[PDB]
Amino acid sequence: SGFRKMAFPSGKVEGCMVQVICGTTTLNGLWLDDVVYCPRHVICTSEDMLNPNYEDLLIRKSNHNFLVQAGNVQLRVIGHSMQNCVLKLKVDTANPKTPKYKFVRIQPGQTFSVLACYNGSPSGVYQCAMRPNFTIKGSFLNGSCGSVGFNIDYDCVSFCYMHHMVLPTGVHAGTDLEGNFYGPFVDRQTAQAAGTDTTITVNVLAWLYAAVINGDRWFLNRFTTTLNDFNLVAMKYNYEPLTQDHVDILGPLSAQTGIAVLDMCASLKELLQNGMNGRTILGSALLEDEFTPFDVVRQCS
Amino acid sequence: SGFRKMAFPSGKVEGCMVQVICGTTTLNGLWLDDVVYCPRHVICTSEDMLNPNYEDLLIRKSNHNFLVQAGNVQLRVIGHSMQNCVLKLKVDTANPKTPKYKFVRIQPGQTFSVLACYNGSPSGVYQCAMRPNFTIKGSFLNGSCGSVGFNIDYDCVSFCYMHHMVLPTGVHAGTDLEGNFYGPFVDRQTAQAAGTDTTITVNVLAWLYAAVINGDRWFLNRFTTTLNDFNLVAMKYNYEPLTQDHVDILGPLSAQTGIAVLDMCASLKELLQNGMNGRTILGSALLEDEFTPFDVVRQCSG
Ligand SMILES: Cn1cnc(Cn2c(=O)nc(Nc3cc4cn(C)nc4cc3Cl)n(Cc3cc(F)c(F)cc3F)c2=O)n1
Ligand SMILES: Cn1cnc(Cn2c(=O)nc(Nc3cc4cn(C)nc4cc3Cl)n(Cc3cc(F)c(F)cc3F)c2=O)n1
Repeated sequence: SGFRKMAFPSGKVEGCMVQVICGTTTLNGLWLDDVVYCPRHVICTSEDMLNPNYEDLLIRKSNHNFLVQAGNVQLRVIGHSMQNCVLKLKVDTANPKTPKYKFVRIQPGQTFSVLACYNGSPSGVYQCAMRPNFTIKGSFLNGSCGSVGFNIDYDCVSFCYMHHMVLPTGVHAGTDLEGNFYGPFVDRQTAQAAGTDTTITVNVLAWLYAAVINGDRWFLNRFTTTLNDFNLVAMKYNYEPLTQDHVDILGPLSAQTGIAVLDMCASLKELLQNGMNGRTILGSALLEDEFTPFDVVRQCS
Repeated sequence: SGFRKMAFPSGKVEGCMVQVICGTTTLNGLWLDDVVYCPRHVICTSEDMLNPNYEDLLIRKSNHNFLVQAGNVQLRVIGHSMQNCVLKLKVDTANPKTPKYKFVRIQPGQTFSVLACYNGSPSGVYQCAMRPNFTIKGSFLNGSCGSVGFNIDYDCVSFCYMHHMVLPTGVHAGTDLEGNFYGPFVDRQTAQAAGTDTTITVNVLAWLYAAVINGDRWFLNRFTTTLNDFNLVAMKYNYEPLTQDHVDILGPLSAQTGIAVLDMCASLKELLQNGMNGRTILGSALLEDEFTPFDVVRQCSG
C-alpha cells in the first residue's frame, strides 16, 4: 500500500554526530568508538580554502587545535591523523552509543539515507542516490559539511558518504568514510563541474514495475525487444546501458508481475520515443530513477 | 541548494516504539512514561474485525492478555482503559527514553513525519500531509498499524497521528493520540469512502516561493490579481479557496523574495490555465502541495 521515497530511521546515526572546530572553521563530525571522523577541510582558514597545502597545514597543527563537542560534553583530543580527505581525531572517550557499523563504498545507482546536520545537530532525513556522474542531489545549506549518508541492515549501519561541497550546478560532492572522493573532485573551493548526468535505466525499470505492482498499467504495450535494440535507444536518450546482470536483478520484480524484463524495456522505449501523454505514473509526471530494485521489493511486500 | 521532502530525525521517537499482542492480533504501540498507547483494534480476533463490539470485547480482557515487548525487554501490564479508538495500557516501568512530548491535533494541510514500524521495530521515515479530506497518502504495509506521526520543536516531540487502517482507495486513515479519528472513519473492516480531496492552495504557493529561492524563476510573469479573482480560478481547478490568513502566513516568504503574494497567485493562475509545457519546477513536473510555508523556511534557511 503506497509508494514513497523512504529513509532509514536515523536514531543510530544521530547518536554519533559531533561538532568540530579548528580556529573559526566549523563543521560536523562522526564519532565512532574513540575516533572522530570529519572532512580534512576543517584545517583550512578562509585564505587556505582556495588552494590548500594539506600536508603543510596539518604538520603545523597540534591536538589542542581541534575542539570537539558532543552537545555540551567536550571531548579531549589525544591524537590526529590524515587519511586521504578525511581527518581522524582520536579522543579520550569512546562513544557509548557507537552502533554496529561498517565503512562501505557504494556504486552509482545505489541509494542511501542522508542525515543533514548543522553544528553537530541533526536537522533532517531523506534518501539520495549516487548519480552516474558521482554527484548526489541532496538538500544542503552552509554548515552541512561532514553530514553522512548510510544504509542499515539488521542493526548494522553501513556508512557510505560524507558530504563535502556544493558544485556550481547545485549538486553535491563527497567522499566515502576512508576519505576517497566519489568522482574526480578535489577538496578545494574552486569551481568544479560534474559531467553530463545520465539516467539509471535499471532503476527506472524497477520504478515502472512498482507502478504495475501498485496500479498504473497504461504504459504497458504489446511489444518486446532485445537488449541490443533497447541499448541503442537507451544510448540516444542519455540512459545507462542495460546489462544482463541488470536483467537478472529485475527478475524478482518480473516474477511478481508476469511482465518479462524485455517486455518492460519495450514499454520504456515507447515512453521515451513519444512521451508520457501528460498522464501520471505512481503520482509523478516524469520517469523516476532513484528507486533501486531492492527499494521496490522492500516497500511493495 | 536543492529542495526535498525531508522528515525529522526519528531518534527520539524510535526509543518509544513497542510491540503489543493480544492473542494473535499484533500491532505497534507508543511507550511514554508508564503508559503504552495503541489502536484498540488489537483486542479483535479474526472473526471480530468486521463489526466489533469494543466494549463487550474489552470487558472480557484482563491485564495478562496483553503482551507488550520493548525490543527484548518484556513489560508488565498493570492496568488498561479505553479512550475513543485508543487503548491505554499502564505498565510497571516508565520508559527511560521518554522525550519531552505533547499530543496535538493538526489541521488539514499541515505536515508531519511518519515513522513506519512493524512488530515494534522502526522500519522507515517519511513526510506526510493531512489531506483536506482527512486522509493521508503514505506507505504502509501489513503490521504497520500503530505507527505514529510527529513534528519536533527543538527538543519537544509533538505527536499528531497514529495509523489505523488502509481504505478502499489505498489511502490511509488514523486518529490523534486521544483516539479521535481524523475524518469520518471508524475502526472496523468495512468499506469506507473518503470524500473528494482538494489541493492545498497555500502549500503550492509556498512551494513556488521555494523555487524562486533556489533559482527556478521561469513561472514569474507580468500579471497580478486579486484574492477574489484567484479563487474563481481556484474553485475551478479543485483548489482550496485562499483566505486572508493564508496571505498573512505567506508574508515572510513574500518579503524574503520581494515577490508580492497576489503576484505569485497570478503566476499560479497562469500555471493552472496553461500547464507547464514540459518544463519542471524544483525538479517536479507537477504542482506540489505537501510543503507548508513553515517547511520551506525550515529547509531554505536555518
Ligand atoms: C550551500 N552549501 C551546500 N552544501 C554546502 C557544504 N559546504 C559547507 O558546509 N561548508 C563549506 N565551506 C566551509 C565554510 C566555513 C565557514 N566557517 C566559519 N566554517 C566553515 C567550514 C566549511 Cl567546510 N563548503 C564549501 C567547501 C567545503 C569543502 F569541504 C571543500 F572541500 C570545498 C568547499 F568549497 C561547503 O560546500 N554548502
Ligand atoms: C496494507 N496496509 C496498509 N496499512 C495497513 C494497516 N493495517 C494493519 O497493519 N493491520 C490491519 N489489520 C490487522 C491484521 C492482523 C493480523 N494479525 C495476526 N494481527 C493483526 C492486526 C491488525 Cl491491526 N489493518 C486492517 C485494519 C486495522 C484497523 F486498526 C482497523 F480498525 C480496521 C482494519 F481493517 C490495517 O489496516 N495495512
